[PDB]
Amino acid sequence: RHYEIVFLVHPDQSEQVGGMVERYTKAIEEDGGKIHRLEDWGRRQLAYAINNVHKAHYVLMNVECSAKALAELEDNFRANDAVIRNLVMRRDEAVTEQSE
Amino acid sequence: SREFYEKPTAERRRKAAAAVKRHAKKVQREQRRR
Amino acid sequence: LSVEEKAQIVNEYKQAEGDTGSPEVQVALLSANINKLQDHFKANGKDHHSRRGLIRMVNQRRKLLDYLKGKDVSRYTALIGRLGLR
Amino acid sequence: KEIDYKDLNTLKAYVSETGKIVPSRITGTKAKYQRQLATAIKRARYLALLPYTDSH
Amino acid sequence: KTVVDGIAHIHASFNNTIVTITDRQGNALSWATSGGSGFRGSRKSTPFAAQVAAERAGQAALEYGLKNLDVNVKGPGPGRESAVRALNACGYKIASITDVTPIPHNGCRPPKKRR
RNA sequence: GGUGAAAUGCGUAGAUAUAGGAAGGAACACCAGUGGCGAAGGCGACCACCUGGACUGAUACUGACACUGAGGUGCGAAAGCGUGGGGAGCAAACAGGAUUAGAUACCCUGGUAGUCCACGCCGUAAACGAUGUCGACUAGCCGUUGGGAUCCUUGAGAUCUUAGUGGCGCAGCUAACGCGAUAAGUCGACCGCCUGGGGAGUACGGCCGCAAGGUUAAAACUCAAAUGAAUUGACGGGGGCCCGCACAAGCGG
Repeated sequence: RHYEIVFLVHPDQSEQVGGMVERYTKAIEEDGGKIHRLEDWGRRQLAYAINNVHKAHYVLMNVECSAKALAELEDNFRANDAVIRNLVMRRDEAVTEQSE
Repeated sequence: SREFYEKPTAERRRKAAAAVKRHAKKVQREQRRR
Repeated sequence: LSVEEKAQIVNEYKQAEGDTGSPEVQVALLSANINKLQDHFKANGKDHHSRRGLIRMVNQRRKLLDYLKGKDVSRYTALIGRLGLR
Repeated sequence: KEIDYKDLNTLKAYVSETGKIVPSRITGTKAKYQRQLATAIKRARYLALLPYTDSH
Repeated sequence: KTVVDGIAHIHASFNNTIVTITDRQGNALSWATSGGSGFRGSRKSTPFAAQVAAERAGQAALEYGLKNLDVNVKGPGPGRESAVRALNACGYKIASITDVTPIPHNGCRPPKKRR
């Protein structure tokens, strides 16, 4: 159940992430899946190259999607996207906040 | 270094003396420290 | 195996409501878990380390039935007529 | 308390200068928290919040 | 040409010592090996011959400028630290040495142990 | 200018090589720990999904449902074996190149099987803790892993309690070495096994395997021994200390 999705997007595409996330929220709410936390971090600088970039845009979110809601959410960057690296990280509960 | 392949029988031979030189370090020096 | 499956297999095998431990309930909790694990080993056939946890459930059920059959065949015939055994 | 891949101010205290995780014989850390440390390192390391090698 | 700063490698194997001077555009200027100074055979996989080999990298790099250099060292053999003191003596005020020795994270398996 | 010492791939084809890119397999540094998990064989990157067992805390339930186990039936490192992918690296075979009376080898440069993946087979190892499984009891001290509880409590912690994993050691046992709450002590239940050394885990038979072969398993004949552990010595191309014109300063066939 409870997951903790954190995904990068390519920094040149940093202006539709407000739509990206939004689309991911409405796709999770369509099975009633709650969203306990949603944080957009900065356009942080990576510690190494990912596909020869050096800067990327971090988004973290905490989700209670059922099973197929995750699978379509994971396929919204598995089949294709311009989002890179992400870990879905099954958790056990809801949360509060980070980014100092 | 990592020059040759260490067959994992001879690589699973560890602990040279670390339960002597770090465990009996406070034992064999107790002829003076009492 | 689940929390609410395992509470409901208790619930129709109860025999004096506080009970969860009679060889009725235990054979029913085992037989359900054996059947649901048969889906796993058609899909995961190389998993031998979890077959052994299943064969333990088969043998733990066979000992409990041999216990109950030697002790009260009227409870044995009713349990074996449920659960689709023998 | 339960240390986490987001908390980089805690994770950088057990990362050596070359990027490597420091053992439990150097820092005084319990064996449960060390093996919980070297998972939050390896998640932040994967997620490019921390390098693998010193170089970049 | 005249380039004022460059990055300068030392390949420091057990057999030989290769020193290559480049720029930060990585393109090789002057290479000098520990057997290219007339050694050829057994003897000097030693810090002696890298002291001989690192200076020939120097006075052939003193054609296109190159005052300050950055030293990349790569390899386990002697002549590792006696090629970076044989390098400031040719009139270089090198910034900092840097170690780049390739380490696998588990990698290929190595060859058999010599008997 | 590898090393106990040199020999193969290179320049009207650019030579170890760039600050660069792409592909592909295969293994997952650091963490790493007399650490952990698993019946054993085994299992090391990270995330998800599917799943097994343990540990642990109280409470409720069943009421001897238990222990072991000849047969049997599963699972078993490696290497081998079919059948099909794969193929970096490494590399039985084998080619050379050395080294030596020779070198059929140890060293070098290569390198196909194999290693890797899928399904099927084999069913063996110094498969070892050379120690069957289960249960009960018998001085202590020092670590450590997973829990729990008490402790003025800050824990920098401390104590008892459990289930593991180690180091010493009393009683006891042991031929000795040694084992010593993880017994090789004290007892109990059941099983497997052994009966001098060779012959020999071999023939013949049976069963199994596609094969390689495995498993069950002898006799003739032969010898007075093999064998264990400790002791003194001698010895070592074992180690550590020590000495002497032993090592080289201003001698001479």
